[PDB]
Amino acid sequence: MNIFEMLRIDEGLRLKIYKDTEGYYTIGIGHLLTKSPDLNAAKSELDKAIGRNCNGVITKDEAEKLFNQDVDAAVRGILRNAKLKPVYDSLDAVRRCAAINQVFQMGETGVAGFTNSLRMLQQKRWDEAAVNLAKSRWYNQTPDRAKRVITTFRTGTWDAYK
Ligand SMILES: Cc1ccc(Cl)cc1O
Repeated sequence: MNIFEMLRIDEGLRLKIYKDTEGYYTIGIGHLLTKSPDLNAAKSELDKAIGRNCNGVITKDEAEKLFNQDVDAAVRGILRNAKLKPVYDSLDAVRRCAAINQVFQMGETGVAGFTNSLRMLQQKRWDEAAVNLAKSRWYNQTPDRAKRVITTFRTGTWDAYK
């Protein structure tokens, strides 16, 4: 297991524009195109991201290319964030994957609501952190995925991903 395999499980792979769990146009392995309800705006974002006229469809290679860009940018964002970097750098590599996963899903603005969880994770109070993480819109809206990510934070193992 690694961050790519982990996010591939959690996000799936779809080659045509679809709506994510929040109703937002998306493609590939959880590549958000836009929060706009306008499908045309989404198609324009897709063409911009791929560099050709896609008419709402991409190939697996193209999906994986966006995925690599998206995972990388997520990590680099964490490292630039004064609130996130110290927590991230305190963690072992398996737990760092859980961190990347959560940021990939909800963005840094999403993880801003997790200040108390962050503190417990930095303190390595793993069961306490796991309890606090589940007290969230995140958990309630995507409980099966959040359970997997939280187990990863709690144990530092890949048990939740088989
Ligand atoms: C919970 C959590 C901790 C540390 C980082 Cl870097 C991200 C997270 O989404």
